[PDB]
Amino acid sequence: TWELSLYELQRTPQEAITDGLEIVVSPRSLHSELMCPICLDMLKNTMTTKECLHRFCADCIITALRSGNKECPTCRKKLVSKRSLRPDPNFDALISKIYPS
Amino acid sequence: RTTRIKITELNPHLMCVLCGGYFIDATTIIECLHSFCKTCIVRYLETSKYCPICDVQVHKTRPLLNIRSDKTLQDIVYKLVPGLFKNEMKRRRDFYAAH
Amino acid sequence: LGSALKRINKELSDLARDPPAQCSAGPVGDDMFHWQATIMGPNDSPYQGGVFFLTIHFPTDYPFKPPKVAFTTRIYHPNINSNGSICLDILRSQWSPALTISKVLLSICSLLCDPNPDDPLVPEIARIYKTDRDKYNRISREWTQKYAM
Ligand SMILES: [Zn+2]
Ligand SMILES: [Zn+2]
Ligand SMILES: [Zn+2]
Ligand SMILES: [Zn+2]
Repeated sequence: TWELSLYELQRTPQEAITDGLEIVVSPRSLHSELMCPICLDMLKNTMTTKECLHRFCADCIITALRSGNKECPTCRKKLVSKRSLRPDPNFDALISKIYPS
Repeated sequence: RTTRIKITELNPHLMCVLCGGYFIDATTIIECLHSFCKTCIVRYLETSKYCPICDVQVHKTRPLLNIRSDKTLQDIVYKLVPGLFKNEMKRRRDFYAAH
Repeated sequence: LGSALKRINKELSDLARDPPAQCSAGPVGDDMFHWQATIMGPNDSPYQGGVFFLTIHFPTDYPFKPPKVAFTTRIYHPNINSNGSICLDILRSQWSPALTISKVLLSICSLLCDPNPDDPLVPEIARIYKTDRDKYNRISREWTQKYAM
């Protein structure tokens, strides 16, 4: 269900912070979010499952799909093929923003 | 490996184009991987079956079928934007008291 | 490739910063592909008070293939035989490349708390576990005191 709550039908935007504010990103602040579950390294050439929005290095998820097992390595949902995934350039961009490589 | 980054440098990666604000309840079109506030995209998809950004078709007849909550994205937003999470939470209490 | 070795070394790093509860694992020497583990018997079980040792061998294409894991400490359990062989799905058909040794160990601890009598390595023990729990606990504790303490 995508029905909007009473708070939701009315909610107003969370305005952007536009001052010199610096964000302190410590090594774990985004560890879970930016790590590939398969290689345990930082995501590279992110590919993302369409069904469950879970992210993997392109080479990692492709290798795992070649290694037989047609599941999302994260939640077990059916993956037919590479076409069940999509490259996630935006995710790569955020990562390159914070940690240029 | 700790790094400091200007919030205005992160903003493009953390903002919904529909409302111009920070992602709240980030929701992602699985067709193209473009994201929006849950409320912003659900309302928009009521009168359009094409992505607001890339204009690809979300679904033949029912766009909602092809969008997903993006927990990872929202968690990123809530962890980077100081105060954002508390503020949104307060916004909901202050509202549920009044109703 | 050296890819497996990298994955294995990172897991070892995480284990150092976040020792998993009730168990430990690491290289048994100089070969990162051969590990040993120890599991303390869960308190929610007849294995309470026991220390059980395991042996671990990672395949060259880990983590896309499951590690090979077996008990070296004798134990009385429906899903573990006298060879220390373990009947656990994630070790064979339900392996995921997202899994870690830390998760395998915690999975095994869980297996000790709640045996899976419906997929037995030792039917005679699965039987007793299903029909006479007191008999199962009784014998399980005895073996623990005898071999694992
Ligand atoms: Zn998934
Ligand atoms: Zn990877
Ligand atoms: Zn929005
Ligand atoms: Zn789009």
